[PDB]
Amino acid sequence: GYTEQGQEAL
Amino acid sequence: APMITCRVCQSLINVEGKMHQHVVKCGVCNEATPIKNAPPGKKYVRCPCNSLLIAKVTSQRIACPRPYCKRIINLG
Amino acid sequence: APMITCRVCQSLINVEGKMHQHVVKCGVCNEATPIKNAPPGKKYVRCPCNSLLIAKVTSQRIACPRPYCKRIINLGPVHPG
Ligand SMILES: [Zn+2]
Ligand SMILES: [Zn+2]
Ligand SMILES: [Zn+2]
Ligand SMILES: [Zn+2]
Repeated sequence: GYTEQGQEAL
Repeated sequence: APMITCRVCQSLINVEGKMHQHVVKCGVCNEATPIKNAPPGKKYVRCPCNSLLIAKVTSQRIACPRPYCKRIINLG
Repeated sequence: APMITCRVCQSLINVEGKMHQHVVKCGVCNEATPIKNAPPGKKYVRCPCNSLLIAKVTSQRIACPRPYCKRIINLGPVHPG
């Protein structure tokens, strides 16, 4: 239930 | 020419020689669509801005990195 | 709400918060309409089946990828071989 910096799959 | 359908603009994407990849890029909308399940411990997350993100399974919230977006995506 | 009229099916396409996109998809006919200029060196072509295609500006011909269509589109005249 944490928050993360999104990483582009590209 | 093997084709899959873009999840964003529904244009066809040619996946010849790319079937080893997890995701492929659309030449029309420039966004990515998966052709395989996400790797173990990860999960795909589609932002409302259309970006395909890859998150950890332990994440409930994902911040989009797109500079015009920066949405916080709540997954549950 | 900003709207455009789909040239394929005449339904309205809501483009609120979508002006960052290269194309928008009609929610009715599911064909794509470009809202930005094609990338440099490129041009858009609409197949007679209504598929949006992308070609190099130098291309004389392009093929539609839809398996039920597969039209070859001649974009201009050629020199003899
Ligand atoms: Zn696309
Ligand atoms: Zn986003
Ligand atoms: Zn339409
Ligand atoms: Zn066609």
